[PDB]
Amino acid sequence: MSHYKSNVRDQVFNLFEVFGVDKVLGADKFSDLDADTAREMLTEIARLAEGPIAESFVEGDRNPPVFDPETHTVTLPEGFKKSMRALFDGGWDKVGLAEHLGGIPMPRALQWALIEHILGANPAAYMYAMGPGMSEIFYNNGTDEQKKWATIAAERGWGATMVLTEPDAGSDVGAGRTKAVQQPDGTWHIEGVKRFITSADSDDLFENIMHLVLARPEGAGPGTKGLSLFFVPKFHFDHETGEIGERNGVFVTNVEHKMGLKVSATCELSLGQHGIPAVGWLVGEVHNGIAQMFDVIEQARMMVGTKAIATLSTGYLNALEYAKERVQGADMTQMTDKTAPRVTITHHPDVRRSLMTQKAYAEGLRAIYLYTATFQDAEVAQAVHGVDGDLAARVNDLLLPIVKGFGSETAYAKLTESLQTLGGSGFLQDYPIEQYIRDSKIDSLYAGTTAIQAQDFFFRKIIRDKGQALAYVAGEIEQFIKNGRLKTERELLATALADVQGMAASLTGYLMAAQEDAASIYKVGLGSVRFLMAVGDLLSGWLLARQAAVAIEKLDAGATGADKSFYEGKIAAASFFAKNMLPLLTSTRQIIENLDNDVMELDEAAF
Amino acid sequence: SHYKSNVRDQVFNLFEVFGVDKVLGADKFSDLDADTAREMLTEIARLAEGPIAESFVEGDRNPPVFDPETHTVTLPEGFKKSMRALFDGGWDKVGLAEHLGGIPMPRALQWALIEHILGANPAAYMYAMGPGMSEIFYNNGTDEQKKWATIAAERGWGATMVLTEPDAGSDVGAGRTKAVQQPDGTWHIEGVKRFITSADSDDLFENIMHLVLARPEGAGPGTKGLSLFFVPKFHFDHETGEIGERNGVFVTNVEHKMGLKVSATCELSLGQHGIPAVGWLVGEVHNGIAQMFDVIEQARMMVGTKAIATLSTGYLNALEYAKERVQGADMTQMTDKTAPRVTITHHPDVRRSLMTQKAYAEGLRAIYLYTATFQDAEVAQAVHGVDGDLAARVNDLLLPIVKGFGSETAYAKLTESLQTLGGSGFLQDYPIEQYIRDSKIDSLYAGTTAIQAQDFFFRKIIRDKGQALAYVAGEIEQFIKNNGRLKTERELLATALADVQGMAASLTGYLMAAQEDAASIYKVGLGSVRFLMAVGDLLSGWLLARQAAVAIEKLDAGATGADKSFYEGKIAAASFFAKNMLPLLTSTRQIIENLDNDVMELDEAAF
Ligand SMILES: Cc1cc2nc3c(=O)[nH]c(=O)nc-3n(C[C@H](O)[C@H](O)[C@H](O)COP(=O)(O)OP(=O)(O)OC[C@H]3O[C@@H](n4cnc5c(N)ncnc54)[C@H](O)[C@@H]3O)c2cc1C
Ligand SMILES: Cc1cc2nc3c(=O)[nH]c(=O)nc-3n(C[C@H](O)[C@H](O)[C@H](O)COP(=O)(O)OP(=O)(O)OC[C@H]3O[C@@H](n4cnc5c(N)ncnc54)[C@H](O)[C@@H]3O)c2cc1C
Repeated sequence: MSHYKSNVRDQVFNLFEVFGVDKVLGADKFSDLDADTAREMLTEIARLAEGPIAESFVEGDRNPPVFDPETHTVTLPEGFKKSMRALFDGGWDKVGLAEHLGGIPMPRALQWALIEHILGANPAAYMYAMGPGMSEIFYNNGTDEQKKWATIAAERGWGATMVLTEPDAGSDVGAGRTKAVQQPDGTWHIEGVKRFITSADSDDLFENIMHLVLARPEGAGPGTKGLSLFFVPKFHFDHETGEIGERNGVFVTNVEHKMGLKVSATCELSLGQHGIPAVGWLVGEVHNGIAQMFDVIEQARMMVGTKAIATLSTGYLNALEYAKERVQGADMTQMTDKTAPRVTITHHPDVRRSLMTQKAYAEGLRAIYLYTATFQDAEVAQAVHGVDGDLAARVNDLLLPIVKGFGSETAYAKLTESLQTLGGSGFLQDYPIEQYIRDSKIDSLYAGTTAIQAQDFFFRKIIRDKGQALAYVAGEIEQFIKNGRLKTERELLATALADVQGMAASLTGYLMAAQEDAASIYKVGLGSVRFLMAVGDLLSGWLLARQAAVAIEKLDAGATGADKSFYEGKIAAASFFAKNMLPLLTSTRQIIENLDNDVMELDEAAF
Repeated sequence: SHYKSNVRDQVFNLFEVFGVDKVLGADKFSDLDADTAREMLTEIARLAEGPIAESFVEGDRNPPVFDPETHTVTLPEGFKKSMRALFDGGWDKVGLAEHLGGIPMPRALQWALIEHILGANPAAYMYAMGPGMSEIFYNNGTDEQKKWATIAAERGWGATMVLTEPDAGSDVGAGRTKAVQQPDGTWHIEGVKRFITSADSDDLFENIMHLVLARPEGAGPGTKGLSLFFVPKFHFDHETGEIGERNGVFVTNVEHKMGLKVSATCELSLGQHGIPAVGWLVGEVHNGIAQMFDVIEQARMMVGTKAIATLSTGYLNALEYAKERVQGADMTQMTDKTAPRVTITHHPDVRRSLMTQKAYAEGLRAIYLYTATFQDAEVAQAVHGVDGDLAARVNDLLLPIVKGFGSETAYAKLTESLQTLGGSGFLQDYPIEQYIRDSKIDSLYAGTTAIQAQDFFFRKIIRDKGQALAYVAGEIEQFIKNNGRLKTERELLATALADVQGMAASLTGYLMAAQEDAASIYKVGLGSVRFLMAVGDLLSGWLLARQAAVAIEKLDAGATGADKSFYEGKIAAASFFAKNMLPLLTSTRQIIENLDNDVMELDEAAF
């Protein structure tokens, strides 16, 4: 069929057999959504993704968007706009939207499992469809008058953008210089140039676009604390009826030529530089921009991580389907017999190693993002984990840089195995894996680079958190370890947990010693990404082992057929991951315990 | 001007580390002195940075176009202009035998010259491999064929190596292309080959020599049944070289690839269009796979050198960017939002990234130059004291490291180069995303990584009775045993050497056990690629530490200015690599000692 190979079976296994999200379906906020309906929804969007959404995956890359300087707009290929219409006509741009905005209430864990299919089939389509979800964030942060506009925006299906980055302010958001000047009538004129804005124009997909723009009010202080957030629509509109009016002064000036994700128009966006003002409205009529915008950034980070996992998963399943059919070579037990029967390449040890590496990381990463999503609803976290609202929020905050940072790095790296499995044919555009790789490279960059994820994770989600979220997670791992068929896995998991605990202690030592020896802090920066990755590997190993424990129970109860094969695969993946990935964490701990500042003291001219 | 060269590091290796200048001016190199060698390096580096690199982008953005009715390819004009610059300077005859018009030189100098073309526009070197392939044909040919080879080299004919078929890629012995003997002693070749690099090349050359593997009718199966045939694109006058009637060998497709787009990669039909593909049996003997491996060995050396050349220019591009990009405050002032902004080389993670890129690019450069010092009997005797037989076995041992470890390592570390640019790294405006796409092929053609690692263990270690490996290990041991300023590095290397020796013993143990239980051989297959990569890391760490020892001597003697910075960087790279890369080999050794056949016994349905 299409390039996109979905895995609803593994999602449902996670949601129901492992995490128990069906326990909240039919109760309270989710009163009107039962387990059967959730399963039917996953299967339906999976078919939508495999069908009309994936249909234009190739076309969007080979026939990419075009910037028109005559009109300061972008044109999109027709096949991709047809996919977008299939998304909208199904109501899938309102997934997890609040009920009062027209949404269907559902757990976030189910919401992200549905979105995974769009991100695997054509991820730019989800990104253009994030409008209603950003209208809800504007709603939540807006005044009572502004809530009227956000309602109109969600119901009319307007596109939306998040507008932070500038040529000199990317990782350092607080260096932004885009200015806001208050007008007599209480509106603001926004002046500046922003860069790398996703969906900054989107052809004729929508009747309006809501730009959510960070800018510095005249006279405000420096840094992120001086930034405010503004509602800047593409077109002015009647604040009561929604009728579209005159063009507002916010114009795309260029579309970037990118390695991949080409059908997502990434634009330079000029505010008030083309002869008419860019009118903006202060969100919430309060000056609190970076806090307001981080509601958007957290959702973007969850999306990027789920996108990376979705893409590895279809890369893996493409590579597996190819390997089952490709005949090449004799069995290794007959390698000296030049007349031995030829075999399919799943018989070769390096190919099985490659495939099990792909499988274990794809399924480990799916479990991580779904686990993370179970802390995103207070009700779900209470029902399935027994944790209250405050702890759930901190655990979610701890896990987000894992989903994003560890997810984005891992998926791109393991797609290398997916392509390798095809041999020379993996280098061809005829197969989708090389586009997967190119489309995935961006995941380690936007919504914050990997280094910024790792820094947030250690400084903010652990040190500032006083270790409460991390201690909670480590305690759940310890409980699994303490508890026969998984004795070896639990022993390897205990070594990996202690390794992560040693890393956290060394890094905390380097940070605390910085009070008296300032340069000590550099060793924290030197170790931070390796630490983030180690925690991801530990979490992957633990959740796979938990899945294997469930699979053992289902096999013992008499699973047969396709169920039995699925469950046997979980036991094999958990055991492979514990024996081949986890032990490397011991060497990484010892490396982190011996970090020094030599590389920091070296003259720049010696590189 | 994407290409950034590093002649200084090449000369450091050639003259200060390995002493290749000891043979310059003596014996085979009596008319090439060290001053001339250095001038050639500067000359081709300048040509590479200018006219060759000039069409690097053009070749990818405006790629070759196939006419299926003429069976020819059109190359973009800028790329052919770059090719003519290469020809006009004699750079398709680097290292060519003197009697064919070449300049005699050590292979180590020859590959250092070629590195620049491969960094600037690697497909240009690949199109220019004709005269080197003519020399192989000369070496394997009859007296009469030697006359044709001389013509082809003098006239600069292009050439191809023609092995692969849809069903015979890694399993070369499965090829079905046929050879039908004619009464006059020529052969008619009949079949369809695929993925053939340069099988047409527009009007670059007046002829192409296709070197084609085919199975004489009635010959046995496997590679042993194959013969090698000289199959010219055009018939020609065997006395004068005058081009004659078109021979029956026609391109019937050109692949759409992830990268290396300007290298036409062709389906090649022999005897399918009503015109015989006349072939001449090479050397008039039936010995095809052994003759073709002369070609395959040069191709594997080229691919490895290509990967390293590309990582080197990716690193230097990233370093130059990081030197100029201002972003964020120093980590010692991260809480102070009025602190001065700093260039990103001040950040710990960026220094970690850049030193990771530096150490791997420079360790890899040392590996291929080290390898090349064993490719001439006279160099191996003069610089290492080893006789010709051992030199050949050591070169044989190191080739899969150059190819397999070079290709895997360069692609993976270019991820760090791209990351250093931030979001800009995802733009086609900078060359790193094309470096990545162009590099992905390196783990696939001239034999996949898995085939490299299987060759490395079974043929270059086991069949060699360990003699080459024992020689290399003994040199590493001698370095470790010999200032105490590299004490920590030598301890770390001693651990890494014992780790690699332990890996080799475990895998050898599994092979011995397969005498009793055939399936034990699968453990060799499971561990073979990780073993090959471990030996690569070990060699990188040792050779960098050797470079550091030389650099310490040069600093002690009183180096100043740019020299001093260069040498300081060598010490820092060797120390960083020993402390951050080498220790992981301990965990990999433990992982290899515990491999099992669970993943081989798993039902294929469970994946
Ligand atoms: C850009 C490009 C240019 C090329 N140029 C040329 C050229 O000029 N001349 C030429 O002759 N060929 C050329 N090739 C062919 C190239 O060498 C083959 O692609 C390569 O040898 C792999 O063969 P295959 O593609 O059929 O993959 P396969 O052999 O089908 O391999 C598929 C997968 O199975 C694995 N596998 C296969 N057999 C084994 C085994 N016994 N044990 C373990 N794992 C195994 C592989 O490692 C890989 O992961 C080119 C290919 C490309 C992509
Ligand atoms: C495809 C794409 C879409 C995008 N879409 C949007 C969008 O819709 N909205 C939006 O606002 N932005 C968007 N961006 C911008 C994106 O978030 C930035 O590219 C990203 O935050 C990195 O900033 P930069 O590109 O300026 O890199 P830089 O900040 O210049 O980073 C360069 C390098 O320095 C490192 N570095 C920087 N600061 C530090 C530090 N303090 N400590 C350690 N290392 C550091 C980085 O990790 C990186 O390796 C998009 C970018 C891309 C590529």
